[PDB]
Amino acid sequence: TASADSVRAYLKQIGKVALLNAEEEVELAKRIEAGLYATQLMTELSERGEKLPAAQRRDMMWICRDGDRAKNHLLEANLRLVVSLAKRYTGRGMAFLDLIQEGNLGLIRAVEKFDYTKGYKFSTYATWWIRQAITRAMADQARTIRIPVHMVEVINKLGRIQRELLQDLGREPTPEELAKEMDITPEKVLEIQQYAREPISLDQTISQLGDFIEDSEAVVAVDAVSFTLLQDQLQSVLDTLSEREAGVVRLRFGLTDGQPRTLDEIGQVYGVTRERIRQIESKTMSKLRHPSRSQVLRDYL
Amino acid sequence: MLDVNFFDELRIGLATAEDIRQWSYGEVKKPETINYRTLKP
Amino acid sequence: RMERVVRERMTTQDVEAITPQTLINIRPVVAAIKEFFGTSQLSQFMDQNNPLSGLTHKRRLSALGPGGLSRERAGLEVRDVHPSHYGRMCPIETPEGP
Amino acid sequence: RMGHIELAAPVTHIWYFKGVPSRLGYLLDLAPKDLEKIIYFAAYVITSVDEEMRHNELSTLEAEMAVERKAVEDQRDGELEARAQKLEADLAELEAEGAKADARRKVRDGGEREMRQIRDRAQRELDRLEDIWSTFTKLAPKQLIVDENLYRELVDRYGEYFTGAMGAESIQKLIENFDIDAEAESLRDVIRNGKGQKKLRALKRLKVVAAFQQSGNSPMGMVLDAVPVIPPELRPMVQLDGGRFATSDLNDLYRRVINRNNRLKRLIDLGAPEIIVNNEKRMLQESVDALFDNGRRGRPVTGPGNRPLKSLSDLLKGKQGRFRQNLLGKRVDYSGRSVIVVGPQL
Amino acid sequence: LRGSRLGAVSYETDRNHDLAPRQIARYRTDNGEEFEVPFADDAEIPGTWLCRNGMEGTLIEGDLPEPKKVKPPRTHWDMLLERRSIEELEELLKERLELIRSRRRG
DNA sequence: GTATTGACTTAAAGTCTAACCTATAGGATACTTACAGAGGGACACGGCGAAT
RNA sequence: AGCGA
DNA sequence: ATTCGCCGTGTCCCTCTCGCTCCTATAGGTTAGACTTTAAGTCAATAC
Repeated sequence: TASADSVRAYLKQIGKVALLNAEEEVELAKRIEAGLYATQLMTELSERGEKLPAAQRRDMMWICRDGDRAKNHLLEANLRLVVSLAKRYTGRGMAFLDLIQEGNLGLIRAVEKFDYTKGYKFSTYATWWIRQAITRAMADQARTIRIPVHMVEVINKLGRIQRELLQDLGREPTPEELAKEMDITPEKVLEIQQYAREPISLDQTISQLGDFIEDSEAVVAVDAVSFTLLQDQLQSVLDTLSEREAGVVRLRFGLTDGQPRTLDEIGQVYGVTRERIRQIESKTMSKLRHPSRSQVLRDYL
Repeated sequence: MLDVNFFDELRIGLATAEDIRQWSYGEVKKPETINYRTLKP
Repeated sequence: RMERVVRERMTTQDVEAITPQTLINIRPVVAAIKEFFGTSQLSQFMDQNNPLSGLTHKRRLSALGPGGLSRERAGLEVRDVHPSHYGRMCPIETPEGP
Repeated sequence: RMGHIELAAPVTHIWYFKGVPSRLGYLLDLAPKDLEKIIYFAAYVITSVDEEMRHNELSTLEAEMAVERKAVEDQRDGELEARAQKLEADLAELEAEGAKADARRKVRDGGEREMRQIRDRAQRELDRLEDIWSTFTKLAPKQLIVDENLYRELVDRYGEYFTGAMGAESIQKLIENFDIDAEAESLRDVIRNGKGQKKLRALKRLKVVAAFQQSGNSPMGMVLDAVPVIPPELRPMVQLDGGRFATSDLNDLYRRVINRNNRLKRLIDLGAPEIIVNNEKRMLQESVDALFDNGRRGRPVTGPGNRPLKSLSDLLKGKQGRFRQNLLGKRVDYSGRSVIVVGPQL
Repeated sequence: LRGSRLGAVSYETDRNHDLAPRQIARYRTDNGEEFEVPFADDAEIPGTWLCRNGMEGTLIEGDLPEPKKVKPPRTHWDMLLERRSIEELEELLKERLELIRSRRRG
């Protein structure tokens, strides 16, 4: 047998309960609405309300539990509608079961927000609610990257237009062609193509691509020691100059803590004015541009 | 986690839920990876 | 594949309104041809380092392929030279590798 | 750095369920064929029993069953009386006119056959009642129950006396209520005194039982409540030059589990029927089993191009596991190669 | 054929010489669990924080600025009341009440 | 060389408005069961026969 | 996917 | 019919190395974009 198919097991499961008709649906809807109002009234009467008479409390609690019963009965009734609807979409989505469950969520929404006084079979409203929920969940859970609904819709419209034009014309149209067809810009079309891209799988057969994936962002393995020696040389050169000049440069360019101190802060910490320090900075940088202080640093670019 | 060549035993063992949620640094609860537009997690 | 699509829409499409232009789909046919010529272990890259190699890569017989025996199943049994090869398949030339 | 996912419903680990020999099967003394039906929500399991309460409400409910079967016999002798009146009507309408000797009694045979099949109906339903009563009398804990209708009747008429549940949480409850020490000593007695298949099975099981007893290992970890998540650089999405992203094929599985867990959480918050909730728990189970070893139980979860996905188990199994690809050799820095020539003057 | 990550090499090795002076804050969870998170001198401690466990945790020092609940979720009660009326639902309740009455005691 | 004051332009924020993405809810005729489309050694789950 | 020892 | 001893069949992990080339409607968040302010950097002259 090898009965490990949850699909067939679930179908066999949902085949147990019988399908219903319009008057039965009206009865169930009335029962659920009455049960909900009963629970609401009992909560209201439990808080600063009234000591519910034993018999009244009893039969209204019965009404509540029976409303829940009817809700569940209806959901069991229309599971088959869910599967029948879900069949069309499968082929471009996830596990069938996921779509079925989204359909069930749409059903509980529909049975929550159904009205019987309009005198209609429940099937249509159920259908629309189901489809809305399925499409929403499919979109939210389609790709490893998330693409919100309106952009999903324009992507689908672009795809349908391109496919029908391929069927009719026979050639793949152009970005300007799709821009004029969809009343949008060619750059927008290009962006929709770009965001339409789906990730490739690191796992493949060729071997796996993961083998040949150079780590362009990684240890350079030479610039590390290069920067170490660089810093050593800068400390040396700064020691060659005056200590005040060296400290001023270190604070100006953040060589001591990584925090770049500016003219007002350095003038404050040296007890002088920012123009004084600007003169200091200009003279020191002019001193540094003199090649004897720069022959040992020129090669570091 | 981080040590030196001090090694005498490699003990495998069946893990427990307290051990798992003590291992972890947070509770992932959303099925998303990267923002499609800015390419940030 | 084309035929399955055609017969599928051959019912859904309304009658007295359709034509082979609206019925036929050439996308899967062109895709099949392209997927054969590219990325198939018989649509081999032309091995032309000398004119003789250009000739000999053609006329080449390969027993491994789709609908064929890969080296996993292509054991020694099929690698010998049955006496029927005389005049039909050279016994000498064959790659020295696996 | 790792993550974890808190599961709204405990889920059984796959290795200790499916890999033959089944470790849960040997720990709980359950057949794998019947344990699959439990952890995949195909059958219920009784995880407790109160023999005293059953023992006295046995008298009370046997009186109730006598009442029920006497009502059944009230219906049955109602059938007898009604068909007897109809049969005397057949008398008055077949032996009171001019008719054929056999055609006047074809209605006789019709009514008698109606009573025969009607008492067949009554007998078969009474036999069903006797069967269910006998099942209740001989019910025990740690026991399997198929026939959802039978289980539903059993619970809603005997909701006490036991905790009958379905799935991973029921297995958790069984492991909770399980003295390893007395059971191990019982297996020790069985291997002390027994013979043949019984002793052989005792050895096979005592293996894992004593394995768990000797260590400080609780068997609670066999069923799972928080599933860890591997650090992201080990399942990276590296972009290729051109925006073609490259996921690691574990992100889709971790998604599947996250989406199904959140769907379960919302369903339980909202209030959903038993069918939907149990189905959701089954999908959560399947998602976790696929995450840990895809292709082990049932159809392997495919990807685009009908390619099976690479779960965690597949990262170690076979020739392409870590135990080989980076342990059968590594590329090394400060290396080179070249063709060689003979160096006779060296 | 190559790839990169949105990361910073920041070739700086390590510095234990100067660490931006920092105290440590603590936000106990709802189940007697404490998960310390360090915070700088210039750090503006939150009233409550997403702790290491995952659930929301409040600072040990007693502040309690206002949990400030958000809009109730759309309850089936909500979508029923926004399209029906109290008197009509009450009439329905009486209908089913008398229904079960007449069913029970006749 | 070192430390100042008074224009004179400049980058870095701060803000206001805003404008443009983005997440969410709903759509009320009828609409009721997925799909399928090698070989070898070894062990464990199970045929065939004598005994009580 | 193809190829050399 | 169960026991114990044989056979028999079905399901599963493993096998050289190295290289090369569908739509609508709301409400809220985000960023963006430009106008305005301010600390900031510069230049010219100067006195000691």
